[PDB]
Amino acid sequence: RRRARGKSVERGSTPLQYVTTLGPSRPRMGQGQGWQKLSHEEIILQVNSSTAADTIQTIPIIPRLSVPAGDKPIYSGSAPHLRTIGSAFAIHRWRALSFEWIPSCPTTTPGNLVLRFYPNYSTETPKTLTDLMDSESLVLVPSLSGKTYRPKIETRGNPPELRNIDATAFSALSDEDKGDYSVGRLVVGSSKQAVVIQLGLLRMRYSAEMRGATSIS
Amino acid sequence: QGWQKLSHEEIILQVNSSTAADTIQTIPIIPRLSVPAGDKPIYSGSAPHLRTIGSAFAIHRWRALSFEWIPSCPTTTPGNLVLRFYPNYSTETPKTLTDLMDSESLVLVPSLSGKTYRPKIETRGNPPELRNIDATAFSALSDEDKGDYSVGRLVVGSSKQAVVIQLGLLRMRYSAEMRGATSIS
Amino acid sequence: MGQGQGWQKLSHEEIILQVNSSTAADTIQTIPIIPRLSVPAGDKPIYSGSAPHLRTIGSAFAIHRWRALSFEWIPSCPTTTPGNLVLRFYPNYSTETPKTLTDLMDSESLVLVPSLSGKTYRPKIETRGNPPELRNIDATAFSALSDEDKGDYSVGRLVVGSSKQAVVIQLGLLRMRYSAEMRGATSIS
Amino acid sequence: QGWQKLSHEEIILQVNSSTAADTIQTIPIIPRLSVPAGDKPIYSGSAPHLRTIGSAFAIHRWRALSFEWIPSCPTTTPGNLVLRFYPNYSTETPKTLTDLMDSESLVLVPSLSGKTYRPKIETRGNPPELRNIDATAFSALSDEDKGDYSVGRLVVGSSKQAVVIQLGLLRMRYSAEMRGATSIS
Amino acid sequence: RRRARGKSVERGSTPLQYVTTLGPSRPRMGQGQGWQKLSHEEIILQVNSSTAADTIQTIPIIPRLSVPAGDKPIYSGSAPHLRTIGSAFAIHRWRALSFEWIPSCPTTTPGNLVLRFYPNYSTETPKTLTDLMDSESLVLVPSLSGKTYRPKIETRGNPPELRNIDATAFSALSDEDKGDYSVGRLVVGSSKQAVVIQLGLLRMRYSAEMRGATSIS
Amino acid sequence: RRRARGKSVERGSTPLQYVTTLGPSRPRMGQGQGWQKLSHEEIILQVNSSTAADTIQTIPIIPRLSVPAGDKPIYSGSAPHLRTIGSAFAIHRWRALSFEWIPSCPTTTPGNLVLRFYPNYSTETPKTLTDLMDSESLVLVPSLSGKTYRPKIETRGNPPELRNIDATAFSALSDEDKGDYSVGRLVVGSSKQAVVIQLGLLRMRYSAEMRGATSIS
RNA sequence: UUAAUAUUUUUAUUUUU
RNA sequence: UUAAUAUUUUUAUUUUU
Ligand SMILES: [Ca+2]
Ligand SMILES: [Ca+2]
Ligand SMILES: [Ca+2]
Repeated sequence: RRRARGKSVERGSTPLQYVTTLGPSRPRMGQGQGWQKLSHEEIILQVNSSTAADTIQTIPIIPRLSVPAGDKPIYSGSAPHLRTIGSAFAIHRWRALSFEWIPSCPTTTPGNLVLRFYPNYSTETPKTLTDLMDSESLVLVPSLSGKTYRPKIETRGNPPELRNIDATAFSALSDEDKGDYSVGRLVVGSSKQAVVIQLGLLRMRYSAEMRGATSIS
Repeated sequence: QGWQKLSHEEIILQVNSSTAADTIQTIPIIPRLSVPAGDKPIYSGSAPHLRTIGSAFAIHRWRALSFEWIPSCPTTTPGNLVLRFYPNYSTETPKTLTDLMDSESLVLVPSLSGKTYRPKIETRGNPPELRNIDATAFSALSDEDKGDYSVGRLVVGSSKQAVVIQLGLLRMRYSAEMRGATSIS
Repeated sequence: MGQGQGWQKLSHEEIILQVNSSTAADTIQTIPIIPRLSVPAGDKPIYSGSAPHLRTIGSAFAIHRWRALSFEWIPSCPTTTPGNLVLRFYPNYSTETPKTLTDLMDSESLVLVPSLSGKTYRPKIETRGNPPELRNIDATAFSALSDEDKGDYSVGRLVVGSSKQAVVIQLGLLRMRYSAEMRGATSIS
Repeated sequence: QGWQKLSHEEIILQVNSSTAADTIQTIPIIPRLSVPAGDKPIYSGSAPHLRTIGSAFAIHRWRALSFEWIPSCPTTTPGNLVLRFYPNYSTETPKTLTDLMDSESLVLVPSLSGKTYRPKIETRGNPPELRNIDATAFSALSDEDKGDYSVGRLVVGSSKQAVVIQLGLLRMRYSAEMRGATSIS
Repeated sequence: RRRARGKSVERGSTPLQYVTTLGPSRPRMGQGQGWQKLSHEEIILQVNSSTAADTIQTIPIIPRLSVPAGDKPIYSGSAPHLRTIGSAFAIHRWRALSFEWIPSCPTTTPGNLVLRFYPNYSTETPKTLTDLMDSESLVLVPSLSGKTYRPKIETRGNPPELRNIDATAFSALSDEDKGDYSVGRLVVGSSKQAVVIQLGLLRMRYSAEMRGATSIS
Repeated sequence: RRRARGKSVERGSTPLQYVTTLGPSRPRMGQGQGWQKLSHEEIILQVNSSTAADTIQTIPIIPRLSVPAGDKPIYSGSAPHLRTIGSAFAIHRWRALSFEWIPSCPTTTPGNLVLRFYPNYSTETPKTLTDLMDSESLVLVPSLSGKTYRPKIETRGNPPELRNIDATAFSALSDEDKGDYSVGRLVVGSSKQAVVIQLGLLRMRYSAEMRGATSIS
């Protein structure tokens, strides 16, 4: 690349599939300003779409991310390591957080995948794939790789301290009360397909800080 | 980080006194200010413009907020008008003009022009983010939970008059910042 | 002196249009660049696209001024989708829109394949110092104005052409990264 | 480039209220301000001096423009007087004193002296050049086309009184620049 | 010339005719700050006066200056090159513009020729040669050469962008709407003569800037 | 690459689609040896193939390239900018001219696309895709990109000056008379497909020289 | 860190290295 | 760029090199 102009008409190819391969990674622990630090990135969600209709899921941004131990659950997402670690602290605050879309399908699969963060749990959760993607949302074709979505969160200075809680118990909280335990939720909308297929995985890249020791769950 | 800033001034309340007794109403300080769609609601006041915009966002925080008293009565009007801000909703609401006006309150003669009351609120650095909701749904929740949705309330007390009359208007000069787009389909 | 009447700045991004293709022929839609973007109330209309959020806020003001504007194409179709999509902005409301997909792809247009993600188009618009103040108006009422008068209400229009497919399909979405300034409160009660 | 500067102050309107209901009139901001020579005028207000001069030029632009309320009633007069500027003519005109006074508006008690309202207008650098016409012909054109002839309109709302009385006068302090001589044969 | 005074009483001759000869000129094209620049000077009007009465013409200052395809149109003036060029752009703005009177008659011919620019099309167009010349106007004897009239226009900084349109269609516009397409109009008033004669030509010297590509008329 | 031999057996991949992206280009104007110069490249043709049979189109190489105002017209191709410019001159001559095939379909689409230039309009225009491609023609698979076809034309020294005319009127000329107005025509043959599809666009890269001012069309 | 724009009991927005 | 005059939520006017 240089400088002299032209008409700029970029040419390129395009695969049949965008491959990704996640090898063994080691989480990164660390002591901080009186805090415990943990930076890592794990797969929190599998997006299998149905032929019946579009699918809209919701993941609560909480340290002990797991699937509410009930029946007919209102949430998705499991962040194993992050959970285990966080289950030993009472307070947390985010430093870095972003969700990366890892495609697991051919460039042939049509439709779109949508990611959107909602700051307040008392916010009218959309039911339309079209209403969901209206704004503040990552939108792409299910086959595309390397795209990531970063929730608008205060991570500078000293963010507000949120309190850790257990997935199910959180699930049980009212809406005006979920605020004290979570930054917000990540709604994952994916269009339907001709037939049963796992569009891809949703990878959570993060850096949480936790404090206040706790016993057994 | 997504913030949208909006600074303006709107008249949010009309204060007409009854002859039965003294009138003490309260305006909840919320972006989506309107009067609750219920039967005989608790919260008074409405700010059409502000809310129309506030309806577009899920979170807000204040940078500047003051209230001005605009009289509509003659110099011959007696009694007083009282303005007082209450930070916590879990705080025992007055039922007397003399109790309401005890402290931290603007007190004047209904006919007096151009006075203003400025509530105590953090506007420095980065205040706490508040979730905004709709008037109705708000008045519908516990005082413990009201905090996360509003800075506090503005209690407006006013003397009763000889006969039914409009004492004046109550203006709100502000500047909020909001973020978190909502669906207005 | 002089009550708060100053501008209110608002910058954001929003998806304002879904492009689906027909088998009849190539499709040439047009989006009017207005704060209160929504589809006109009439049947067999001229303009497409709706910006719910922007509009709602726009409904509260009477005057708008553009400071930042660009459009990004977001595919929804497969890599095997033939033909191409085209973007071309027209600042003058009285310059007859082209009739052919081809001569719509001129020197000031962006042309690409439907499946290609990530490209964007930035129209040439004065945003320096203090552009011309434009008046806010509703979609329907707008599409009712005469071209000569449409000018005072909109910066320009974004034409969006797209090859016809073998069979009905959703090509993609069209996003709008903007930054408008508005003033002149209205009545929304 | 031909400009002629003129800065002055003239009283352009007399506000007398009726007892039937609240009065809401509007003054278009045009150099050649006078009341439409027609039956059933949409507009109100007249500025003899200013127009006499404005009749000599074809183009104008503003540098300074404010409006002062001069009361004519006693301290015992109730109600309020409302002043509000509207930038675009294609904007839904209020029909309620409470809707009109919602925002961006001077509001006071009819008897209150010396207050003023300053509209939002570009006076910096070189504002847009506006063509000036005659009151009548003006009120006679579409809202879309009204823009090219005027900055905006000043809507004046006022409470109804017990009995027919002159509330006060409305003064306009300005400084316009005009060019393009016309024939005054 | 020097300095020492005297009484200053200038003497001079005076021809029977002031000759002018316009040879082939080449228009000057050029790329600008994202604009297209064109500076040239062409003859836009022929002034033939009648014996019946005084003549008052009007030329709309527009890029595509030509005469309205209408039967008994109201606008005169044709600027060929400028039109062709500008018919490929949607927006224009003036940098330099003036009208020069090129006489084509003897110093014998009496009367006057009047040039005046009117900024707003909604301005009461005079009908009198006397009312026309009242002010803001170039006034001279038809025989005299080298005089030019410059319309008072903002040409500094960044003048307002006007929109290009086609002569006829423009002619069709209302008055409140002509403003968006033209700076103003040039009214050309010329007194009558003893008998059929072409007083002279009206030469338009200019420098327009245009942008926004357009197709076929 | 070096020198030492081997057996040379080149290996490589192959996309699903060859992408192209035409951003905003600025045409290049310029003054010359008394001529007017213009170099640019615009899309002059859209090739949509039918399922009924093979398609054979013809584009006349002329400055004012546009489709014939008519019914059941015979010449395709529209070159907007080039036309507008050229509609202001009476004479033209080519310096550089080539046609580039810009594919808009998957490497899956079969068949061929054929480009061939014919110097004399009085030449028996083929009806067969097979006869068309016999010789002097660019032939490729619809999916392939970056291939261009250059018409065999004298562009050195001082080529013959041809005369500008308007598309329709040209369409009207006899054959023995078309010669004076055009270098030749470009026949575009494209095989049919399983179903309605736009194989691609045909981009015209050029450098014409024009002279002799003209008025309105 | 710098440039632009908007508000003023305050910060928010866009761009550049 | 300079000199004069007029207005002040602003610029406009005339002259000189
Ligand atoms: Ca709570
Ligand atoms: Ca108009
Ligand atoms: Ca011949």
